Amino acid sequence: AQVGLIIKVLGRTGSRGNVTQVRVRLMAEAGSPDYNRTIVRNVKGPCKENDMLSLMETEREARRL
Amino acid sequence: SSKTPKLFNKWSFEGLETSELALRDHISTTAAYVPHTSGRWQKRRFYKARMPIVERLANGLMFKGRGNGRKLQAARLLKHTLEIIHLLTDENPLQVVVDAVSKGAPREDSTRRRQAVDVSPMRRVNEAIYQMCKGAREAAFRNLKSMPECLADEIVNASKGSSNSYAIKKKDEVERVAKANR
Amino acid sequence: ALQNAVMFDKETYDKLRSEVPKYKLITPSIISDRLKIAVSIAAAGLKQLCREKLIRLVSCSSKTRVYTRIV
Amino acid sequence: KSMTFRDGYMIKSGTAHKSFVDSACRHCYMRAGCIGVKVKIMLPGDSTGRNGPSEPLPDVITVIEPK
Amino acid sequence: NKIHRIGKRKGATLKDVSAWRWIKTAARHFKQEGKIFVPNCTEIMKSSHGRERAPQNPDWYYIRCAAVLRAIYLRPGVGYGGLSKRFGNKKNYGSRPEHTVTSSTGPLHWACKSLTKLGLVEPGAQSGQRLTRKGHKFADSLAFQVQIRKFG
Amino acid sequence: YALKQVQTFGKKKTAIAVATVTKAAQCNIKVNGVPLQQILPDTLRAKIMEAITVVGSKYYSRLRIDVAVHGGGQVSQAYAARQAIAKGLIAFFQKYHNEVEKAALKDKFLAYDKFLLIADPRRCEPKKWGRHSARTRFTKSYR
Amino acid sequence: GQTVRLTITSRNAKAVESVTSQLLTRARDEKVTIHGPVRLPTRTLKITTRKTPCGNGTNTWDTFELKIYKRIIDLHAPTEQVKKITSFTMESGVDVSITILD
Amino acid sequence: SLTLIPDHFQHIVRLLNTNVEGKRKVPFALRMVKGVGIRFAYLVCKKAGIDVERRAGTLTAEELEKIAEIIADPAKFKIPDWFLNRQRDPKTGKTEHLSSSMVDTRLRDDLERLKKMRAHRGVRHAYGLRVRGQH
RNA sequence: AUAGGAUAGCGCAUUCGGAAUUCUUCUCUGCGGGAUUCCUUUGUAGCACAAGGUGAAAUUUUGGGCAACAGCAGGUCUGUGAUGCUCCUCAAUGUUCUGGGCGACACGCGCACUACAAUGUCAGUGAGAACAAGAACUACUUGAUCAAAAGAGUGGGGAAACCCCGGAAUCACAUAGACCCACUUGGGACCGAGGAUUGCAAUUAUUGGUCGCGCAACGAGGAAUGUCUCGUAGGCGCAGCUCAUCAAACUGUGCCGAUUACGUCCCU
Ligand SMILES: [Mg+2]
Ligand SMILES: [Mg+2]
Ligand SMILES: [Mg+2]
Ligand SMILES: [Mg+2]
Ligand SMILES: [Mg+2]
Ligand SMILES: [Mg+2]
Ligand SMILES: [Mg+2]
Ligand SMILES: [Mg+2]
Ligand SMILES: [Mg+2]
Ligand SMILES: [Mg+2]
Ligand SMILES: [Mg+2]
Ligand SMILES: [Mg+2]
Ligand SMILES: [Mg+2]
Ligand SMILES: [Mg+2]
Ligand SMILES: [Mg+2]
Ligand SMILES: [Mg+2]
Ligand SMILES: [Mg+2]
Ligand SMILES: [Mg+2]
Ligand code: NA
Repeated sequence: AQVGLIIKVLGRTGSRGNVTQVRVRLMAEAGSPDYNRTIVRNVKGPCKENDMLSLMETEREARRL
Repeated sequence: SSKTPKLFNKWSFEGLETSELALRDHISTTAAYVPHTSGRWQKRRFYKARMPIVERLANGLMFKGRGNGRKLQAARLLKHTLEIIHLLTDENPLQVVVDAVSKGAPREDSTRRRQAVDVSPMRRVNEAIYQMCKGAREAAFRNLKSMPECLADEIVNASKGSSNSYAIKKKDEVERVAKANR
Repeated sequence: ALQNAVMFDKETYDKLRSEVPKYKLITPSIISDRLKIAVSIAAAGLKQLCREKLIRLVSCSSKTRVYTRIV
Repeated sequence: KSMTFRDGYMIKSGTAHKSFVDSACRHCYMRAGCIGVKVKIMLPGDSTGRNGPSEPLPDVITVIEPK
Repeated sequence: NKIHRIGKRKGATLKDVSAWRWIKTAARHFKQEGKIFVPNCTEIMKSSHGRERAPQNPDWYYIRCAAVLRAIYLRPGVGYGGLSKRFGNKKNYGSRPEHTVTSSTGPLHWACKSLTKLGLVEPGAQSGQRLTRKGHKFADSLAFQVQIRKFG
Repeated sequence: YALKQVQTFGKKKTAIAVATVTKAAQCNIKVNGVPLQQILPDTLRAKIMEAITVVGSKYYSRLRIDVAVHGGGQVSQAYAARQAIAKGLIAFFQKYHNEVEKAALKDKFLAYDKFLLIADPRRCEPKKWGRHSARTRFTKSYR
Repeated sequence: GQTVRLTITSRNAKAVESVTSQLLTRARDEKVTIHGPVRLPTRTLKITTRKTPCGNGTNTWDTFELKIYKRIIDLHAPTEQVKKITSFTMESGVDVSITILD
Repeated sequence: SLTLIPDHFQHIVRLLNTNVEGKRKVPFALRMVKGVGIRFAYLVCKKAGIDVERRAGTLTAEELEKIAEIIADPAKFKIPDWFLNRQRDPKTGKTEHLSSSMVDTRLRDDLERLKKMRAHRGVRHAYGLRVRGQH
């Protein structure tokens, strides 16, 4: 369960607008291959910039808009 | 002559921290004497994250038509609950409560086909409190065991990750369904 | 469905005075389930033990009583 | 049916219209039934206050001409 | 020691001690002395028509008399109607909404009469009831006993 | 000697509490004639006691405080009283001490709770016709 | 000596203040001792009724109000002198009462 | 009460042709008899000199005999007339208290009295309708 | 303390109810002041926005009232001495008086009230509101009381002056109180027998109070469906109006006091 930091909020994406799409940067060691790796994912619940997430899988990008 | 507050004049706040890094900024450990404060915590969007965690727990007990508005009663129930938790675990009750909140809610959820999504830190804290108070309320409905014992059992099991907890059972099922729709 | 005695017998009374004082957490509800007695008389039995300094009172309220074993 | 005949200024909403507007209504009886008549007048406004209120309209701003 | 003097404080008066501790201490003193007058009607009577069951405490009349004595100390000149507001409750009407009712003035009239016989209460000037000099002395003396944890 | 007396009020909902602070031989704080340790429940006693523990009991060494509070309810009066006590200490130091001492105390109160000195302005909303309360409309049925 | 009390009542706030001020100035011309004036609490009468004649449509109401203003002034003067003070024309809708305190 | 159970404890006690559960308090075990309520049961215990905190079923035969006598004739033991459930019988004019099966028997006679008289209340009872003005 | 925890104080100890001085912190209120995107930064491409600051209050300050032009065969001829046409008019469709009905019930539908219990019921004890009304009818105190209640009865006072220091209910209690998971001390429908009270008149029970019945369902409610974003929802009482007597209703008032969102155009 890696931890990612939200660095940009793209906008509400659901039809009812209850899901937000964000761009997160993976927090990893300096020598780790996941250094500064960035992903776009979908988030449920109130969130803003500088929040942190617990990614159960880090090999899946979300479809934009 | 000024001294740091202790909850119910018994439990110390120093050294209180959560081991879940993601929830580090959404669980407040500010010292207080009693879980009662007439603040405007719903004025702004994320302002409620700064309310002390024990008062958040107290607000979760005033739910049905019998309990709405009975905040002084909720404080009395919490006073006995912390004592029972201390006897069961032989450690600081505040630390045990913080642990239960840190791992009482799922991290992956499924929303409308159905898609698997992640959960923001604010919702993780909100859901853990909601589920634990819900499990104890139904366990004590028509039962010899009183409410403080039911609440103490739910919190101690949740802090250890045991499946006997109502919140833990619901957490595992939700995460399992989300991975199915991954 | 539950059957709870409303008065002590010889055997249950001895069980109260020997097994109970060694529990970590003592509560009338817990003792009632253990000894199969009504909560009303389990509460009265615990008061007698506390008077003789066999158990220690921890948290007290008009409707709640929590006890524990002595050192 | 109804008919209306207008000319000039007239304010209708708010509370100030009860001070600047003087109105009356009467019932008139023809040979075939009743007739309703109404009259409204927007008062000019006099400083003395005898004919209309002395205060100006609640949404008029006047700038004093400098010397 | 939990009964030591706090700095320069000495003595005690009413309102400096727990209300319940004073009331149950006075009630015991009345019963032990056995000079107060207890009417026979208290054996079979409800405290008020707003209650549904008997007072359930065999010493309820002694407690009630001690309670009204403390009330007169706090509010001199009070009458039976004023005391009924203090001892009222909310009544159950079945399938209809509840309302509050004042207590019956009968037992309150008896209680004041019993205290008057003991020489603790006198009919105050311009209506109402008030404490005698002896009654005022009795109340404060018992308060000091409660403070030093003496009791019965 | 000089009387050394100040007065101060505090408000909460419809509750109004008036506190009189006087220099005396020994510290003595009573509200409506009842000492602090005789106030129930213990939860409301702790809220009132915060006005002392926040700054420390040493600043109430030889002060006698009497608080009279009317209106409101069981909880409103407790909050009104604690504000009158806290504001009373500040007013006393403003009148019979210097500014550096007064400023230090005021910061400690504000860092803990803003409502120890500033009154909460919330009031109950009036009822309107066609509603059972301030905002609850009547039940609507179609069939 | 004796004290005389004047009470002023009306439903028009502007009228009450004008009458009260004139009494104050006239009294000070005669060099009398004045207590007051005191602004007594203002009372409002309320009546709410349904707007519609008959019964039909959404149940709507309107609220009618009517306020009453009251002032009192105390004078230390003989009854002959207070008659001189109050002997002036007044606005309509204002009534003044004279009583002698004990 | 911390008192050990006696050898003669009875789970069901026979009293006035009624089975009374012996596991409940004496005042609340007596109310299972028809014609005795919570208010009346406390008075019976007081007149019989029985502790109200002792459990039923521990009552002896002598105590049960005394209780039956008080219930049968409350007026003998100085119970006021306003406390009884039949204060002036319409057909007899005597104050008394009804209990056990006599409550049902007298109720049947009251209905038959009204019906034979052809009163409005009696007619409503015959057809099985409300009688106190309910709609 | 019967077994007594935790919780401030350690020049002049603290309480209660006659006479004097002084004085407006609290209360009363007619006219004023005060907040304006005012200050800083961001996204910025003039109009503006977001986050902070100042502050009692920071965005239409909060909540109301008023609200254009066109229409509906919407409602009201049961508000009026508002009305055209039409009907009855001396055993009258006018008007009085007596009685009955508008309340009847195997039934269906809308909106409420009380519950299904232990975050409880019962019995004590504590502290403690606001809007109002009153003949110029409401209400205090004392008898009744050498023995239920509800009543009767006597003096006295009254629109910031009496009621009134307005003793509301949620609530609190380390009360060392009773009950212990059961249709049970949950629930209180239905019904019996005394008695008092309003009224000229209580029968179809006008309304209170006492004992009894409680073996009437009801153990959380299918498909469906209503309202709501902060002193708000929910819970809790009080006043006014109707009113000789009767509030499960409406119009206001205060008390305790949250969860969630601060978004969208999927449904309407
Ligand atoms: Mg339970
Ligand atoms: Mg407008
Ligand atoms: Mg009371
Ligand atoms: Mg109830
Ligand atoms: Mg009820
Ligand atoms: Mg109710
Ligand atoms: Mg039509
Ligand atoms: Mg016509
Ligand atoms: Mg008409
Ligand atoms: Mg009309
Ligand atoms: Mg005729
Ligand atoms: Mg006709
Ligand atoms: Mg009808
Ligand atoms: Mg409760
Ligand atoms: Mg039952
Ligand atoms: Mg019941
Ligand atoms: Mg109606
Ligand atoms: Mg749409
Ligand atoms: Na049940």
